[PDB]
This record gives sequence, structure tokens and C-alpha cells, in this order.
Amino acid sequence: FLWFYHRPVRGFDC
Amino acid sequence: TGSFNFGIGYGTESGVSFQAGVQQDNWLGTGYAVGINGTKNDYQTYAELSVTNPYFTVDGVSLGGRLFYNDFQADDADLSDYTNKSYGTDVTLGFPINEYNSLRAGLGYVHNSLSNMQPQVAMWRYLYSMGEHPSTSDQDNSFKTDDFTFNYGWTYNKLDRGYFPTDGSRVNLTGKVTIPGSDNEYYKVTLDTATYVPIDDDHKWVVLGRTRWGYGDGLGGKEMPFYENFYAGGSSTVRGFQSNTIGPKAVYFPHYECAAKDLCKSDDAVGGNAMAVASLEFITPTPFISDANSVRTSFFWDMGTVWDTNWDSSQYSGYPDYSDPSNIRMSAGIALQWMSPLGPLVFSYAQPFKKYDGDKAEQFQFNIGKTW
Amino acid sequence: WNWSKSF
Ligand SMILES: CCCC[P+](CCCC)(CCCC)CCCC
Ligand SMILES: CCCC[P+](CCCC)(CCCC)CCCC
Repeated sequence: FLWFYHRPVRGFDC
Repeated sequence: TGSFNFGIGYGTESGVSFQAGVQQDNWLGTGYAVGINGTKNDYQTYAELSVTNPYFTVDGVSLGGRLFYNDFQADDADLSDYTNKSYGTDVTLGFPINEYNSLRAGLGYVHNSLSNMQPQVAMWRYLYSMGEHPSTSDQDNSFKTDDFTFNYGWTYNKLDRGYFPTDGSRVNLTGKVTIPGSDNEYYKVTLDTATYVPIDDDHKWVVLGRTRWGYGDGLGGKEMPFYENFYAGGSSTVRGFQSNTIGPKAVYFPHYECAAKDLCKSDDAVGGNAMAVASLEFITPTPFISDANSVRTSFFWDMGTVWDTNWDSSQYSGYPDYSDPSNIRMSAGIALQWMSPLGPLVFSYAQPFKKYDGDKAEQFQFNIGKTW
Repeated sequence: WNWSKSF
């Protein structure tokens, strides 16, 4: 939702 | 007119990440942008076709549809081992509510194909809830589901600027629920918040408060599938902890290995159906440099926990109680962000000064370019 | 890094 925080593990809808 | 692209990024969460796509706005004059994209990193390969009309109505209600497939290798994600090859499709209406708020509603179909699951308690407890009874003594297994979901989203964005924000907040709420007819039966909700409060008039001194919340559970006697678990730990969540280390750890059956005539504790993370992260971060002027407005320096305090609400302690009194939400991990550290010529760059060094058994440390973390 | 070229 915001760089660089809370990158999904199962990408890639961030 | 259209374009193509390719990209490379690198980070401790993902390793090397490769992106490539072709895109065309207003494809064949339909009013729909059409994209075909793929991304690959150490543990995942994903491709999709998207078809998107941002002005499905003249008011900027958007309609998007996608097809995708995914290959996920859990062991390369620092999890207990399984393979999940999936594919599906979704359709999403995007509603602009006002300057600061948008909503999303969507339907999704997904086919999950699980194989190569190393037998472990939490995973098998899910499988059993599904009426499935694979052997506990080998990795030769297969488990397939077909789910239909209602997908909803709310984004609140009132940041002063997107590049190094100094003021305002961003909130993202995502939910989904299976629709009758699905194999799985569960709901899942995620909430991300970031709030920036500037201290000085020049906004060079900024307090960031960041949270993350995840809760999902089965409806009826079914559990949320493990392949939808939340994780924490890593360069973007709780710094100083190895990717995905925080929370329950696999309890393997006789078959880190357990290859042994008893159940075997491990330090392989499996995630959980509940998760919470909070972080306080003080942004300060970058020391021993001057201009200074292209770098952001900060000190932070990171905390997080992950748990398994269906972990059955009474049966497994001899093991850590993975249903306990109160094993809060904490780290302190420093971070730097910079728009490098290789693309957006973040570096952090952080010490995990509160951890639990099996948790793994990763003091130095970074991410360069797109890894998302 | 990301390289992008139109046609
Ligand atoms: C590239 C042209 C896209 C056309 P649409 C549907 C095509 C059917 C095969 C896109 C739907 C996205 C979910 C539009 C339908 C209007 C109601
Ligand atoms: C500096 C911004 C702090 C924002 P909050 C506190 C986050 C803890 C790290 C709320 C503070 C109220 C006074 C988080 C609101 C969403 C749960």
C-alpha cells in the first residue's frame, strides 16, 4: 500500500 | 499508443525480481487498456492479462478484468515447504468516492493446486477440516480447491505528497469472503495504516506511525486455507527479522526435517490466520549531507506478531502455544531511502531485541527497484 | 530499474 511497507509475500497486487 | 518494458529489482525479501510486460492504452479503440505482465523472484512466478477501462462510466468508475496464473514455492519464501500452482480470473469495479477515498468491489475465481506439502500439524489440521486425509509420512500429495470470492477494498489517501510524505495518512482496507459453491469457506480482512505527523514547520522532522492488521477464519468447521496465511518479519514489515519468520513454526510429523519417530519442532515459519504490526519511526534530516531532500533517514521501533487461532494447545501441551497472540517481537534500527539510479532504494539495519524460539534475525535489509 | 520503450 505504500513504498516501502507491507510488500505481499504472495505477489503481486501491491 | 502502446509500449513494452522490463525491470530488475533486488531485495532481501524476494532476491532478484524480474518484471516484463506489454501494454496498450485504448486497445483496438475499445477504451480498455490491455496489459500482459509477468514477474519472477526467488519463490514466485506470476503472469497476468489485464483489461481495464478507467472510465467505465464518465465519472471515473473503473472496470477491470484479469486472467492470471501463479507458481509459488513456499520453502523459497522461508516457509515450511509446499508448492501452490494456481490460476484464476477476477473482475473489479473501482468507485471514486471523493478526493481522498475510493472503494473497490469484485468477484474472483481461483483454482489452487497444492502439492509437495511437507506434513505438519497446522497444515494437516486445515486439510482435515476440508475432509482430506493425506499421508503424514511423505511429501507425495495433491490437494486442489476452486473458490469464488467477493472482494472488497477501501483506500484512504490524504498524503501531502507520495514521494517522501511529510503529512497525512494512507489507509488500505481489503476484505474477501468465499461465495457458496466454493470448496473453501472463509473470510479474510487486512488493514494497513500509515500516518505522518510533521514536527517542524519545514517538515524535516516527521513522525510515522504504521500499523498492519490481518484476520481471517473459516466459516463452518472449515479453516482458512494455510495458503492464504498472513506473515510478518522482513524489510517491509518488522525490520531485523528474516522474511516471514514471525509467528507459528512448523511442527512436522516423522516422515527442520524430521527424517525420527516423534513429532519434530522446527524454526520453519508457516504464518497464521491472525497478524498485527505496529511501528513508530522518526524521520530526521539526513546527517553530514546538505542540499538532502533526495534522501530520507530515520530511526524506528518495529513490532509484530502472527498467530494461529485454531492451534490446539490442549492436545499439544508439549509445544509452544501458537494460538497465543502476545508473543510480540520487537526491533530497533535505522533506515535510509534514496532514489538511486538503479531505482527507489531503501536500506535498514535493525537489531531484534525481542524474539522467540525459532525466530531468525536479519539485521541488514534492503530493497532496490520494484520487487512488488 | 525498469526500461520502457513505446511503439
Ligand atoms: C478489450 C475489450 C474488453 C471488452 P469487456 C468484455 C469482453 C468479453 C469477452 C471487458 C470486461 C472486463 C472485466 C466489456 C464488456 C462491457 C459490458
Ligand atoms: C504518529 C501517528 C500515529 C498514528 P496511530 C498509533 C500507531 C502506533 C504506532 C494513532 C495515534 C492516536 C493518537 C495508528 C492509528 C491506526 C491504528
